[PDB]
Amino acid sequence: GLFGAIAGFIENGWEGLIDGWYGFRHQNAQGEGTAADYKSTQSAIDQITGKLNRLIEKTNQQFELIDNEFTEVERQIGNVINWTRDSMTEVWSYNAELLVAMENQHTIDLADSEMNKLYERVKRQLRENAEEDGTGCFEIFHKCDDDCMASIRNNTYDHSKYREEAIQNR
Amino acid sequence: GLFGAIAGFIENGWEGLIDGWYGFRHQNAQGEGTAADYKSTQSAIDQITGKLNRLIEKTNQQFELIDNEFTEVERQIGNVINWTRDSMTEVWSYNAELLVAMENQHTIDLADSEMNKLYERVKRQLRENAEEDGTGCFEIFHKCDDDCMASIRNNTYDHSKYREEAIQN
Amino acid sequence: GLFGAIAGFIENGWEGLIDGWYGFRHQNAQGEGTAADYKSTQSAIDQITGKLNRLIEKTNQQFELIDNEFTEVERQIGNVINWTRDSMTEVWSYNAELLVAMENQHTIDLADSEMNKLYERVKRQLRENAEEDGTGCFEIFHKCDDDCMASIRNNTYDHSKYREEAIQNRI
Amino acid sequence: GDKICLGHHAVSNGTKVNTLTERGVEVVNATETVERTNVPRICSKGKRTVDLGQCGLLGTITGPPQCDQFLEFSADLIIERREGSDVCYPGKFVNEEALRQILRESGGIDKETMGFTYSGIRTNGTTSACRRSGSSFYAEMKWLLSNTDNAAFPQMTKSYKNTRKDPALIIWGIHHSGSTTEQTKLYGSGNKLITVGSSNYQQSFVPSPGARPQVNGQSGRIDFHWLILNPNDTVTFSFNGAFIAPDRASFLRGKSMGIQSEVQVDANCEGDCYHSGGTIISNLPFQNINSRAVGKCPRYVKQESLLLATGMKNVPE
Amino acid sequence: DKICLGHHAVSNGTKVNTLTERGVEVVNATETVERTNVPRICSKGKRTVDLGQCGLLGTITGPPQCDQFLEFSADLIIERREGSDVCYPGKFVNEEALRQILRESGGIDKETMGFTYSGIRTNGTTSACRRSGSSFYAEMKWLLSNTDNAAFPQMTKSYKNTRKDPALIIWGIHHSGSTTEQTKLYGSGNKLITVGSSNYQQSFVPSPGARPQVNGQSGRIDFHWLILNPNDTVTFSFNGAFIAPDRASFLRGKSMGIQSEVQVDANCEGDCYHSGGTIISNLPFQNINSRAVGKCPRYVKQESLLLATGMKNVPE
Amino acid sequence: DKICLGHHAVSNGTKVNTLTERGVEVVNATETVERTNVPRICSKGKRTVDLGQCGLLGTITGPPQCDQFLEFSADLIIERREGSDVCYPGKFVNEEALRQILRESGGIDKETMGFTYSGIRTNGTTSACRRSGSSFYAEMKWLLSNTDNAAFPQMTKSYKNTRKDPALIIWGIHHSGSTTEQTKLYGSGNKLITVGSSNYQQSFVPSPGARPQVNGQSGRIDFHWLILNPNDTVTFSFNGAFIAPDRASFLRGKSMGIQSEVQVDANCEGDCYHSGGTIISNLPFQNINSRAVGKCPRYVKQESLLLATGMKNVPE
Ligand SMILES: *[C@@H]1O[C@H](CO)[C@@H](O)[C@H](O)[C@H]1NC(C)=O
Ligand SMILES: *[C@@H]1O[C@H](CO)[C@@H](O)[C@H](O)[C@H]1NC(C)=O
Ligand SMILES: *[C@@H]1O[C@H](CO)[C@@H](O)[C@H](O)[C@H]1NC(C)=O
Ligand SMILES: *[C@@H]1O[C@H](CO)[C@@H](O)[C@H](O)[C@H]1NC(C)=O
Ligand SMILES: *[C@@H]1O[C@H](CO)[C@@H](O)[C@H](O)[C@H]1NC(C)=O
Ligand SMILES: *[C@@H]1O[C@H](CO)[C@@H](O)[C@H](O)[C@H]1NC(C)=O
Ligand SMILES: *[C@@H]1O[C@H](CO)[C@@H](O)[C@H](O)[C@H]1NC(C)=O
Ligand SMILES: *[C@@H]1O[C@H](CO)[C@@H](O)[C@H](O)[C@H]1NC(C)=O
Ligand SMILES: *[C@@H]1O[C@H](CO)[C@@H](O)[C@H](O)[C@H]1NC(C)=O
Ligand SMILES: *[C@@H]1O[C@H](CO)[C@@H](O)[C@H](O)[C@H]1NC(C)=O
Ligand SMILES: *[C@@H]1O[C@H](CO)[C@@H](O)[C@H](O)[C@H]1NC(C)=O
Ligand SMILES: *[C@@H]1O[C@H](CO)[C@@H](O)[C@H](O)[C@H]1NC(C)=O
Repeated sequence: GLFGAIAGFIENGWEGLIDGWYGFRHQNAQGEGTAADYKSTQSAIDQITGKLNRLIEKTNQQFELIDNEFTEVERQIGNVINWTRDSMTEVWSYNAELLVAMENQHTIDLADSEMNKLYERVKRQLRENAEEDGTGCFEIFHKCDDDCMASIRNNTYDHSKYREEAIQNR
Repeated sequence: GLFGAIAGFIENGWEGLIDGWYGFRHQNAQGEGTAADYKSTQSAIDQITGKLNRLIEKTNQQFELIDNEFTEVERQIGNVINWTRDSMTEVWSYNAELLVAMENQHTIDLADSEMNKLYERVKRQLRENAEEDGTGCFEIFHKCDDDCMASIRNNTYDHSKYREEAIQN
Repeated sequence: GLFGAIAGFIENGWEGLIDGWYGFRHQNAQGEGTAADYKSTQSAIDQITGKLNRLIEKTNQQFELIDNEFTEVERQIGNVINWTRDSMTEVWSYNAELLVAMENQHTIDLADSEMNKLYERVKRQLRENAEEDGTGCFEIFHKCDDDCMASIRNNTYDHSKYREEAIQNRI
Repeated sequence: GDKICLGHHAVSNGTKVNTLTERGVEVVNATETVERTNVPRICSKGKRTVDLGQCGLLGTITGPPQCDQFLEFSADLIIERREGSDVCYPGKFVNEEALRQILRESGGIDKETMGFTYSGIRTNGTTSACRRSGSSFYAEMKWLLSNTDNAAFPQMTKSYKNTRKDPALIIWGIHHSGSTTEQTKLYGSGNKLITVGSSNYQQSFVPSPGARPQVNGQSGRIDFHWLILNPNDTVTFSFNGAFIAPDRASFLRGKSMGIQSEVQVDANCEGDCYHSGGTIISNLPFQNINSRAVGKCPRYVKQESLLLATGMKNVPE
Repeated sequence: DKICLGHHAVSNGTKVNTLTERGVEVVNATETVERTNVPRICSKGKRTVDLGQCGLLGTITGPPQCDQFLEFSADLIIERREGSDVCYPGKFVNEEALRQILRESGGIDKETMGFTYSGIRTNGTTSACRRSGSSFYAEMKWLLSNTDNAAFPQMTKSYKNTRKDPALIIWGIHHSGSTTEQTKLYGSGNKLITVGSSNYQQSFVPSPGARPQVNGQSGRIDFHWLILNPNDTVTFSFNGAFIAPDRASFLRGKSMGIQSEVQVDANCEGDCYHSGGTIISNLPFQNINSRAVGKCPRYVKQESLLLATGMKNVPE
Repeated sequence: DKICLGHHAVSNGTKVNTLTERGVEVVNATETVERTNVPRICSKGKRTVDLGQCGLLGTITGPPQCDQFLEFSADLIIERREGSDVCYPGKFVNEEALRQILRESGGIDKETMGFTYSGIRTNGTTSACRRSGSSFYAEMKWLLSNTDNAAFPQMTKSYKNTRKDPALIIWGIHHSGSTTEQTKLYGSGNKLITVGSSNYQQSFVPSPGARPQVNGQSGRIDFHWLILNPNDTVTFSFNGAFIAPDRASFLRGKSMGIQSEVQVDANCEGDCYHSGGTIISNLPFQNINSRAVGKCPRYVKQESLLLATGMKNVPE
């Protein structure tokens, strides 16, 4: 949903990609290929584990019996105890279902968001030497070889070094 | 707020548009006009009703009387009962006000978001044959007739078919 | 996190800027300079105070003693009272820690969001007369003097008045 | 030249709501979340209902004239009334509310003779506080006397085994006469002991004659007592006067739900959330009608109102 | 030449928790859990009564400590550790129920039962209840027999509640140290004491025997109490060992009761109280005292929970 | 030639709920509600005492079943369904209050009351408490009269609590099957038994008559208890029908009490217990047993609530 990329302007995911959460697929002279982006992948993962540690923890709060399975306590106090216990079951089931729904919405959205951020950074590396396809593709208006491709991937790519050339073809 | 469009770079809404939540207004040779986008509109609506179904449901949890309106129970136990009942009233009123505020923030933001997504997709259909006005308008750098306009609307519009022409201007 | 700007494509913040939350730094012929944006800054602040008013308020709910610190009540009822009180302590500590974490995620994200919105509006003022650097900078493809700079800042800047000139230099 | 512009809807009259961040923001449409509307009837459609009217739930067990038509009732839903009374000759039950809570959820009761049998006394002691046509008495109970005034009361033991699969509700009464001299005319003389045991329950009773203000023209009182006898367990009653013996034992039929109400039954509407002023029919998560409602109910809250947005921000010109 | 936007920062941020990360640094934050107590009972603007040595329940029976409190009036009632309900040793039955009623009564208004006596003594006193020399519970009457070992002649006394509200009726059973003492006092044979209304049936026999002595006494008084409804009558059948109510009590209005160990202070206001003082605060939560009563922030376990009031803090 | 970014997917996702939609498919999820019980009492590292046949309250009076538990010591106490408090038939008053005190006492330490007797028998026994042949409650003394129908001569006995902590004092009222049996035992006339401290006043008369027989007995013992404060004294005035305490009890420290139907196991550890075992888990919630005690995940209604731990799953 929220950031409009995953299950958005990207058609679908890649069963192919078993190496990370987000990646690049390239198409040049020397063939096709793919690879995982570590920085974005790590940021999603680190954030999700953040959630997990917050939820799998330790009550240090002891409770004891107020009640008795073997010799029932007196009815009046019995029924006050059960009514209280049932009210708390109502509270905790409500909290639990709500927490999980809430966190799930956010998990999904922060994953979508992380993909969108990765897109953005690349669009920006390629100032003017490419166009947005619209399906999550960058059409490169020059030739760019495997080595050049990896220069985008590993964030050391000079744009004004194909500028004259690429601006020409657009 | 969040996505910066509704009550953002769009000035205001359209009382005119009674046909959906989001739409297009066009201006060409043959006059003005408007129309609703079903896909985005449906996505907002479907999500909101999602929320609603989740909140209008069914406790199957029975409670009974522990208490007595016609012949008061004994005071001590009476006051423990009232104190407990008042604590739960405190809990549920807090939950309720918080739920509704939370959901409202999100509802508003997902509507803003859906508008922003619609903008995006069109900017992208028109790669290079238009400029962002900045008030939510797309200035088309060629002539585009009613028929062409509807080609944008219904997402079957070839950009490189006005590219030579538009890049020129 | 969410909008990708603060602690994102912007490297870091400005200890220099003591005048608002968001600002402009410019570089032209006549030197360097900076200044705060009131509209965006106000919008962040107004929203945060919104939160605060909602949380610092007034229970009008009275409770009384059901219990006795000087002459202990009877044990059975004593223990039912303590168990109930401890259950409520469990509920409110959980609510409290959750509320604060939740609000904090949102506070941080709406501040990130506000910066991103400011960026956007300027990119759009400058249609074609500039390029996105990528580090939060706008490379202006003409000369623009202090006076012109302030025209961007105060949102009254005509783009097609440097269009011919600027489009030229992108070749 | 010529252009395309996207936008969104609006309306001249929006509804305003609260967010995390702002109070009173206007949205295109909203919906209520807290129920305010009560139905001033007990919506009882589809349910086996028993409205006790004048009979008190506890009188269901001892049998004063008001309750004659309710000695063996059967119900999914039980309704207690303000007018209802447990009693004809003045008295109280011990642990009376515990008892009411048991009876409210019993699905009704099924009586069965204790099979007590008597010699050396009278059985037929009655009173003008319990009128059928003329002086009568608790239908399920026996007013145990001595042969005529102020004859001696000869030490008795009576026992009842619970031979059924479920637990029994056993009941009985202690009589406190207006005078000591009245205690005499009735059950003879000397002080009086009444003990009661099972495998589960030990307790003991002495009468307490003396003036009380009169209530249905009576200065005397009956103390009613009860216990739950387990299957195969035996109760025994050692006594020497002042005792009101159970004629029949009670068994619980199944399951039900008890309410206290001030309004009329109505078999035309259905619901599961009840309070003394009616039924709360609603899908909503919360209600502000009555914090003591029982059944299957939306959660009671303090607020009159909490609007949930069901549309976008409303931005007009 | 270029234009660049950015945001602020500071050298020293405050760190907080999010859903997603623990200890992230933000420009500014604020506390949410109150830790600061005022060690006084902030009582400004409120009609206050500090019982000191008088026990709340003593307010009703009237031992010397309580003479100045037999008819008090308050918005706010303060009970002290030093306070005692009693001069001649004994207890109240359902004593805490009673305290809970009295704490919220806004005070009490006394009124004679109009009991009148013949064939006995009325003036029985004791050195545990000293005014100057031996006296007794001010609201109560120690009912004797004419002198040593005389018989105690069966009595009935009744009181109708002729007022618009319910009445607080109280009375006492005396358990003498000996059976032979029970004798010197109220004559001989075993003794019965019954009590009824339209609402309430119950009954009492005395229990003489040795208790350890408390203010130099081996005997005890059992105090009992009931709520008499408007137009209902209570009656007292008794034959000795009985401590009769001289006056009935009526509740004045509404109030709030606390138990405290600290001084009153009319210079500060609050509505959240506990035994170590007042919690003055706007904040939603507190970690000072889970037993606080009044109108209070919710008690929580955490010492601290910071709410962010600024953006992420990113320095160089 | 072009560059395209994307994200992962899998053929088989797990579906979860969100605020907005029910059953949406994500790459990976994890459970949040614990369903797995260990059917043993995981007691590793903890001083454990399994009462088996002894009832907790029997720990204090001393019937044959409890002889090995008269002075136990524990961090963890386990009560069994088979357990019984009693040999000669009877009950404790405020019995559950007592159980709750004993469950958290860390055990008990006994000490003689030092009562000493003349003018009576001390050795009254019964075939319901068999050691080898007729005996009695180990901690208690069946107080008689010299032989059949002799008179029972009015007694007083007192015990001061000279220790730093409060004492648990216990005692018994005997209700004989007949009035004529009450006679053969403690002589004749009606009988009084009083009990006081600085803190506690109350009083007792026996109630002879037929009960159904239980371990071949129509009689009963009523057990009573009170907590005697340091320096305070309890005294016992009585004239027959009385079952005297031989020893007083003191609480050792701190513990936790459970009721269970399963075996001890020193090979596994946990802190959340219920009658069918131990809930070992990190998770916030559980659907195993709403009456679990200890340090436990919160009980909820739902069998299951999946937490997303990956992105939305979009295949072809
Ligand atoms: C209270 O709850 C338990 C189930 O948790 C039930 O078995 C028991 O009978 C209930 N007590 C009463 C008095 O209804
Ligand atoms: C408990 O609250 C009700 C209102 O719900 C009130 O009318 C009643 O008197 C209160 N009970 C006691 C024991 O004060
Ligand atoms: C209940 O809690 C208080 C502390 O809040 C404790 O000191 C007291 O003894 C407890 N009550 C019982 C009956 O154990
Ligand atoms: C307003 O809200 C309700 C609930 O969503 C809906 O049924 C109704 O259509 C809405 N009103 C309008 C005018 O859309
Ligand atoms: C009641 O029964 C006795 C015999 O038990 C009988 O003689 C008498 O006539 C009956 N009394 C009344 C008032 O019917
Ligand atoms: C009661 O005892 C009888 C023996 O006659 C036996 O058949 C039956 O199973 C027992 N009933 C119950 C409910 O335990
Ligand atoms: C920090 O937080 C509080 C609450 O907003 C505020 O009153 C104060 O101005 C802030 N401090 C600074 C230095 O901005
Ligand atoms: C108390 O009253 C009696 C007579 O009513 C009187 O004679 C006596 O002097 C008084 N007793 C005391 C101790 O003052
Ligand atoms: C009490 O009785 C009197 C008759 O003198 C009457 O005037 C008053 O209304 C009664 N009070 C009530 C509550 O009925
Ligand atoms: C699915 O969930 C658990 C919890 O995060 C995790 O340990 C495991 O890696 C996940 N499975 C896969 C295949 O990643
Ligand atoms: C019990 O004690 C008495 C003396 O107190 C003694 O004479 C008698 O033999 C003892 N009885 C038994 C059965 O041991
Ligand atoms: C108890 O009394 C003794 C006097 O022998 C004293 O030393 C001790 O401190 C006292 N302690 C308390 C708490 O009463």
